[PDB]
Amino acid sequence: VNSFSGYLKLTDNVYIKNADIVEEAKKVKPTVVVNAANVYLKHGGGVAGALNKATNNAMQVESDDYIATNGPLKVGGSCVLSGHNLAKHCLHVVGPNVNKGEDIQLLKSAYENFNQHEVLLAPLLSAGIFGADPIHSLRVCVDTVRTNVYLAVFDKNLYDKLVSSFL
Ligand SMILES: Cc1cc(Br)ccc1[C@@H](CC(=O)O)NC(=O)c1ncnc2[nH]ccc12
Repeated sequence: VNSFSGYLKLTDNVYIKNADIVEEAKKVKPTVVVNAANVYLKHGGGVAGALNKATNNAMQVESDDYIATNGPLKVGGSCVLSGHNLAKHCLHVVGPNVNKGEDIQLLKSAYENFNQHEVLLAPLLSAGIFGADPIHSLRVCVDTVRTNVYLAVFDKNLYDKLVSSFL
């Protein structure tokens, strides 16, 4: 039993809710919140910008130190950093950005990172400003993630389409 409330169940292990992931995180304080990161951990916009803003830029400060030490992530890769005031940990996951020409086959590799965590709050990877088809992102999620994932979809119109078209 967990504290995630109001989700629709899509599969044994995948759940979905129309919610602002920022407000959802501040409410549940999950062990892991997933960020839709880029390889430089520059949290300028989209979900990343919103999460970082909610941490008063502390996420960005921590991220800049991470990159200075370790260099950029791989597309499809991830790192675990602090969740600040939002969660215990933030799993920064880099889905392919279609508006950068990056291989969509990398989306499966990106979702595989979720399997290292028993329960996560997450956005749809490569969706939004990353330019991929969110219906496709949801299919890859369900077919790749085996751990318990609670998906927050900010756009109500998109949420209804995802639910109504889900096979
Ligand atoms: C823009 C974008 C970029 C990538 Br990459 C991946 C998903 C998205 C969209 C897709 C959607 O509408 O769900 N989501 C969010 O921006 C989002 N999701 C949940 N809580 C949030 N709070 C503030 C923003 C926010």
